[PDB]
Formats: sequence, structure tokens, C-alpha cells
Amino acid sequence: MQIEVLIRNITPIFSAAPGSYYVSLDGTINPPQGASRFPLTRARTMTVVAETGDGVAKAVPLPIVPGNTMRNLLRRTMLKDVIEPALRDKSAQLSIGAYATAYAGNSSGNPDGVPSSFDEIVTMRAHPFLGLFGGGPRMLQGRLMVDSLYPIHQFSQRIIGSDYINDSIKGGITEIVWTRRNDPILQLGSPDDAAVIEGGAQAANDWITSLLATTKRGLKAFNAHEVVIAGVKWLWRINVDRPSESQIGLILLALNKLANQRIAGGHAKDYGRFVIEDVILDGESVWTPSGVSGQATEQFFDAIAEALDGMTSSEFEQFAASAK
Amino acid sequence: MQIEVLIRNITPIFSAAPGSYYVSLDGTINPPQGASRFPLTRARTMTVVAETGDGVAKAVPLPIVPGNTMRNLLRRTMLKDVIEPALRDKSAQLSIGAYATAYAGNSSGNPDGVPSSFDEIVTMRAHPFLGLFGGGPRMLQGRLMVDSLYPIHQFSQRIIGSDYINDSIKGGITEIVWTAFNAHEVVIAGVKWLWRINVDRPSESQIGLILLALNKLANQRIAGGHAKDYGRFVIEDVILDGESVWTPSGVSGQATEQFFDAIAEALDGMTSSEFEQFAASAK
Amino acid sequence: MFVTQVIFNMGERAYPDRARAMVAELMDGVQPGLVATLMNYIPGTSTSRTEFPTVQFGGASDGFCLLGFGDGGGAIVRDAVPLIHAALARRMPDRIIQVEHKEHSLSAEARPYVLSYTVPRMVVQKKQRHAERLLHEAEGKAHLEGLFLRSLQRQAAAVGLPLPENLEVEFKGAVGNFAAKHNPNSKVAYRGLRGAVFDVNARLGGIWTAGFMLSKGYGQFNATHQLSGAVNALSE
Repeated sequence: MQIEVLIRNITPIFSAAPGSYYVSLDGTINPPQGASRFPLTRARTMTVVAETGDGVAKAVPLPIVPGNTMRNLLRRTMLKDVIEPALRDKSAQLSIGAYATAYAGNSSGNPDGVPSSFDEIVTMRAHPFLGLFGGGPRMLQGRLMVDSLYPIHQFSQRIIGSDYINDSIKGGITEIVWTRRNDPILQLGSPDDAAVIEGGAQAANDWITSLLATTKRGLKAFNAHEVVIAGVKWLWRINVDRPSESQIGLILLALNKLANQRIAGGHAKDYGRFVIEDVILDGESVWTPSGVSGQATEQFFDAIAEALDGMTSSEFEQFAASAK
Repeated sequence: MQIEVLIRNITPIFSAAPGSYYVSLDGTINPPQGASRFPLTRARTMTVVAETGDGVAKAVPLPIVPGNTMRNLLRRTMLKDVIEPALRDKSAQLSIGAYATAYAGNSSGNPDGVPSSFDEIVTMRAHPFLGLFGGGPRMLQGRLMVDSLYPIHQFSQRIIGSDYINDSIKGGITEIVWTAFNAHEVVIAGVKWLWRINVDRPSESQIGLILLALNKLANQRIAGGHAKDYGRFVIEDVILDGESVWTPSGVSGQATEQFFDAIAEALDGMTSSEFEQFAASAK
Repeated sequence: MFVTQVIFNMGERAYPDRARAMVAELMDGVQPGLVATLMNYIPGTSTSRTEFPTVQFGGASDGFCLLGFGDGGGAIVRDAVPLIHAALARRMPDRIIQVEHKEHSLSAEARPYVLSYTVPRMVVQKKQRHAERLLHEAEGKAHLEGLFLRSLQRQAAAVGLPLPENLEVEFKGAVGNFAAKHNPNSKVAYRGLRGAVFDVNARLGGIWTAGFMLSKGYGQFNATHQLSGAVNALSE
């Protein structure tokens, strides 16, 4: 059962690509040596094949949010906003291992390595939450397929299709954001400011001498990081392998309450803020201005409510239990 | 909690952008070599996707004040006007580590890279000030989201949303001032700005601290430019969780007095020990 | 190749001569080698060197500044500035001293036309007869151009920077004159020139020195910053 979510971000998305890439001024990637050089944090990109109105296929980088990040975002949103209040209403406490397993798919770095009994397999897969994601010490295959957040772009036509060709963007959608780190030494101009500091101006000057002598690290740093520009429209594709009504209702509730969560990175700079523009369920739009609602979706919400009001921590503690 | 603040500038806001650019006498960016180019630093411009009614999503560079600058300004205002006077009133004394950590997060260029005990995390994320910003020698996640300063413009209508559309300006929002003559483009003063701040499940004390900073926010300037009087601004409206709580005297009323009481209690009860612990290196 | 400039933010414009006197006074006795190196003294004696000084002093708008030339100059300023900073902190207990450390690359490339270069502080008064010779350009050009050329070549040889063999300079003039004294009670004074404009057919990168007797704080000028043409903002 395919779910397509049309996501428009009102703040830049910042998913940092691992590695210390260096930039000069005026935004030249990997500049020639000799010029000024600064560490640049490149946004996460995936190379995809697309024809840019030429007819020949070529691989080009595309700034995306990795699918694992979106899967974890969905998991966390579901847990905080739906399941956790349900457990708190019944005053049921999760064990520490159960909490870790529900929040990261496993309670430790050592998988059990042995299979599961069939009754336990079906019990865990029928669960509204554990069935979707799975994991645990003994490995279990979840029902949830989460794809990466592909931006609607001329490079994404060969991937997402021509259904959303009306929202494509031609040019690049990434920009460099420059940041600093200023010492408190510059903003001291009078000892009156330093009335809160031990030893006063003498101690401050001693510290500044230490900084100039033996620290080099220091509290001065001019750096930059690449962000995906705001306002670009994204497509999120979610697939489920033969789910029950309760699981679909849970996913719909998470989508309803997803807007309260950031996508990735830039917590300090309010990065990752988005609004869900359109949700499509098996080729049919179920989104409303209020949210996921309508007669076509009432049964899922009823089923997920009936699952939530009568769920306990027993399933979680059994799932997190290891057979070693 | 979602906080939206409306800012207009009496004087031009000048947030210089990195890089060296050149302009000619008639005012064109990067003229050909045959012309007499003049040095020119540009304002902080962020390209944003927008449409002008055509429905075509075209990226347009938009002059904005970075969210990092707003974060630093808010932190400096908070400390100097609320936390710092309160510390002086009780004769509290902070180590250089505490001072540097409070003003810039880290006290050294080498982070500890080691997780903190949950007792410290729960004690510190509930702090009136350090809980909002955080990020000591051991990386701690503050509760404060500080967006950039987005001017209310046609090119930003895709960002603000279905609000403040009426008071939107169409024309260019940057002008070049000549001071051979040192030229540095500036945003024309008097333009409104949107300041969006989200705080993750805050306590009443933290909200009160933010409100006090907003009350005393207008004192400072914006994006530096202390010379030749750049950065003057006045707050016209403050929206707290969808409702306006701003008055010409300041943020007050029957809606936000509880935050003020909570922050008064926190300021009377806070000490230097929390800052000393936060700035202490675990290694 | 590299020039290091360090500025101490004391909060008031101090003339370079008194600045050098006081920095000498603060370091009396402690670390004698540093004193001998910073004061440009022959090892074993307190006399100064006639040779071009690798130690440089200048009058910052907010204080006084130390300038090192070459690797030796860079090394001496590097191990010196913490000591002078500590001494200044010791003497001024209720003021924050700030240190600004910036390096300039030194480069001099030829150019088939001339550019406007000026300095605030020239030592041009040698004889009173030559002082009145400035009315006619032809009479006063010879010694001025000779001074500029010799100063440039000797500082280049001191720093080991290649210079073209075909430098010709013509003088334009200065803004005014000024008087300077060893001490406020001294009755001996010299005449300098402010805004001494001369045109050279080459590029001068970084900060540069012209004239002679530079350690006391004369003849320093940032030719690179002057090329930006920021001298327009001079009015009331």
C-alpha cells in the first residue's frame, strides 16, 4: 500500500554529509591550493540518473534526506505523539531494554542470531508499532518501507516520475551558510562588564595570554555548511507490506502529527521545518486542510484507536527480551 | 512553543556576506574588466524558492539576517540585561570558563566528545538560560530554535505562509551606499521582518526569560554596523503561540504575567554553581 | 616575505616614541635577551644599530603597534608579545589590553604606469635650506627621490624581496608639517610631512617602510590599504 507525501519545507534542510570538505570564499568547491581555505559541511547528496532534456542518461548529484533519517523521524514521531501518551494514560512503564529497542530497533549491539517461534513472529508482526519496524535482538522483518526524501527536480523525473512535473525546479537548490565563533575577549571593553569574572581584568589578561601561548584549540572558528534552500517541494514515498487496519491508522496519525517534528539537523538554527502539503493513499488523495481525514480514512482511525486504548507494555518487553 | 516577532528597522540593517565582490559606478555587480570596478561587500543573501503568481518555482537570492546572528544577539541581550545584572545583584562570581561557556557555548576548541550523566542533563536543560542554548564542553542540545530574519517580501511568501500577505513589498529591498568611495549594499530601512522562534517543551521560567529579552531586545542593534548607525530596530508585534501579547510598553498583560513571575523566582533562586558545573571539563 | 603586525588596544592614541620608551621601561631587567633583541642592540652592549631595524613601532589610532620583518622579525614578535602583554597587564591593573595579530604578505611587482602612494610620516628635514626648496619641484625632487629609492632598496635587501631594476618615482607633495620631540620637556624638535604623495610604477603589497629612522615610529605606511582609496572620508 503506497503512501506519497508532498512535503514543502519552509526552512532550509541541513543533512550533513560525512567528511571534511573544504571551500574557499565565493563558494568554490575544493579550491586550488594557496587561496584561503575553510571547512565546508556539504549537504547529503545521492547521485541519480536522469536525462536533462538531452535524451542521454547521466549520473548527477541530487541533494536528498537519507531514507534512514526519515524512517527514524517517523518512528520517533509515532512514539512521542501517539504511542507514548497511550502508555502514559494506562500508567504502564517500559523497561529500559524495551525503551531502547523501541527507539533504536535493538537493545544492544549483539544480535541474538537465532530465529523466532511462529506464534511470537505473528504476535509481533500484528502489533501496530513493532510490526512496522521490527528489529529486536532476534532479527525481525518489519512491514514498513521508508524511502528517501527526494526533492522534486529535473534530476528526479527519472526516479519519482512525471506525476509531479508541475512542481519541478530547474536550477540548484543548495546554498552555503557561513558561521563564526567569537571570543569573549573582543566584547570586553570595560572592567564593569568583568565585574562577574574571577580575578577581574588581571585574570582575563592571564587567560588571553594562555590563549595566545599554549592553547593551539581556541574559541575562534570561521566555517560554513551547505543547506538545501527553503521552499523547494519534496516527495516522500512510504510502502507497507500487507498491513492491518491498525498499522495504517497509526501511520496516518503519525503523518498528522509529523509537522511538529524537524526533518534533520540544524536544531540551533531552526532547520528542518516543513509542512505536509498532500498525502496520497494508493493513488487517492486523503489529505484535508485539517489533516489526514475523510470518510475513506475513518476505519483506519477507528482501528488504531481500538488498538491504542487496549495495548500494554507486555508486547514491548517480550520483543526486547533476548534468548541468549 | 512557537514565537513570532515582527521587526522593522529605523536604520538600514547591514549583515555583510562573505566574499569579495566588485561594482561599477552605475551599480552593476561584477562589471567587465574594461570598466573601473569598485570594491563592494554584499549583504547576507539566501536564495529561496518562490513564485510571483506564475506558479513557476524560481530560486531568488533574498537578503536575510542569519539565524546564528539572531541567536547570538538574543543570548547577549539575555545575559547582559537579565542574567548578568541578577548575578551582580547577588554578588555572584563566575570563572572565565563559565563566562566563555555562557557567551559562546564551548570553553575550548577541543570538545570533550563524551556523553554526560542524565542527572546533569535533566538539571541543566531545565535551567532558565543554559537550558535554552546549551552546548557546553560535552555536547548538549538546547531547547531554542532561532530562525533567520526573513523580510516580508513577495519572494518570501512561500516561507511565511498565509499571513502578513497584505503588508508585503514588491520592489527590491537592498540599496548601495557610497562612503574610492567605500560601497556596501544595505537593506532599505523601515522594512518589516519576521522572526520565528520555536522552543521544545519549555518551562515557564525559560519563556519568561525570552519575554524579558524581547522587552529589552530593542536596546541593541542588528547585524553589527555600530559605526554610522546601522542596526536600529523596533518591535511592532509579538505573537506567542498564535496570540499577540505585545503592547507599546512591551510584552505584558493578563496572558504573560505568570512567565514574569516564574522568571523572577528563577532569577532570585539561581546561582553561579550551575554555570561552573556546565563549563567544567569532564576530561 | 611575511610581515607580522601586532596592535595593543590600550584605549588611547599614544605617540610611538613614548610607546617604545615605556615598553623598554616595563621590561627592565627581566629577560635581558628579549630587551636586547627588541631594542635592536648589539649583543653585549646597549647601543642601537645603524643598520635597518628589524623591530618596528607605529602609532595605531587606538594605541601602539609592533611590526616584525622577516622570519627573524616574526619570531621575535611571537615570543615577545606575551611578555609585553603581561607587563602591560601588571602596570595597568584596571584596564583590559587587547592584542590584534595580523600578517601581511610582502610583494612588489612592476606596472607600466604609476599609482598614487602617500604616507602620513616622512622624515624629510635635513637642512633648513632644503626646507624652503620645496616651492620648486625640480630643486627638491633630487634628495626626496633619492631618499625614497635608497629606503626602498635597503628595506628590500633587509627583507630579501626582489625589486625591478627600473623604478622611477616623481613626488607630488604633502599636506602639512608637524613637530616632534624626544620628551615633552625637550627643546629639540624635527619637521615631518603628512600626506607625502609620490607615484611609483610598481605595486606594493602589504605594509611598507620609507625614509630612515623608522624604529621610533616614522615612515610606516600600508600601501595596500591606500590602494583601496578610502581617504575620501575626511571631513567635518
